[PDB]
Amino acid sequence: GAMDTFVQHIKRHNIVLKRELGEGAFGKVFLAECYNLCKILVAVKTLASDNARKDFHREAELLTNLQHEHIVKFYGVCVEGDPLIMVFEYMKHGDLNKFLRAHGPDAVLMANPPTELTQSQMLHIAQQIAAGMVYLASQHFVHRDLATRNCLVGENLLVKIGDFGMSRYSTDYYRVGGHTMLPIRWMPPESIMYRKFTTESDVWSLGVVLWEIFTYGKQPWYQLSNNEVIECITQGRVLQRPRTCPQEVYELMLGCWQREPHMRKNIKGIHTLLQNLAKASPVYLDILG
Ligand SMILES: NC(=O)/N=c1\s[nH]c(S[C@@H]2CCCCc3ccccc32)c1C(N)=O
Repeated sequence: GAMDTFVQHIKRHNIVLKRELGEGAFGKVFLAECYNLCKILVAVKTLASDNARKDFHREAELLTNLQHEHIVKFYGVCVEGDPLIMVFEYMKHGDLNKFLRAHGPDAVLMANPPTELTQSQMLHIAQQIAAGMVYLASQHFVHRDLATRNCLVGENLLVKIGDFGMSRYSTDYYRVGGHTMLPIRWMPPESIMYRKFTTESDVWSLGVVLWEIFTYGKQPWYQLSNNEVIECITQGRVLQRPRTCPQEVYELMLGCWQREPHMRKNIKGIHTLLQNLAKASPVYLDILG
């Protein structure tokens, strides 16, 4: 919408912080009640400097414009006091990495047990992330940090992409050149070596996300140290085919993992394939935690 261009400002008295949400990796995030927005449950992210407030509104102006069925909904801001507030939709089931691990074979055994994530459910998660990435490419927006830890799960296995690497570093990040914290395990050779981030580097990251989904949230290249990870990526080595991954899906991953960016599969093509596989293997089983 044209109207989304403009940042929605919310009154402080219409926000009631209820409890903490996440650990968290995104700083202090709260579960809150939001009145006269249409009351609803929301997620609140907090931020206290002339330049930092300038970047806050810049970030708010970017987030307001990115609106899609598979992008975490940005509701607006509250700049009435300290700290500054960012309001997002509440995603009941939290981060996708935690969700994948909670529905893994180990979680089923070491458990009222949870249900093991099925191949049909994996494909359903995959097509939704691919849909959100198709939208970002259409808006000429480069995420730069696509990973399951940056995706959120809602009701009816609804999955949405978020964060976009804005602000925020765990073991999933490496200090590239001793200067910038970057997610090396999810990055192609050109992003590690030259810090070139494009729609094509996001395609590589989507391939790694597909590997994360099919391995129940395992860390990519888990057997390796950070230096070994960079060596494998730059040399042209690939992640192994997951046990539960069909050959068709692994070949899609290989298409994302082409060494040169111009050789990688197009985002529209990746989404169309995942959409067709998910439609042919639909979700119908009960999902327990
Ligand atoms: N259940 C549960 O843990 N939900 C949580 S945890 N963190 C959040 S917002 C977080 C940071 C703000 C940008 C949006 C965003 C986008 C992707 C990942 C995290 C975040 C929620 C929520 N939106 O529901």
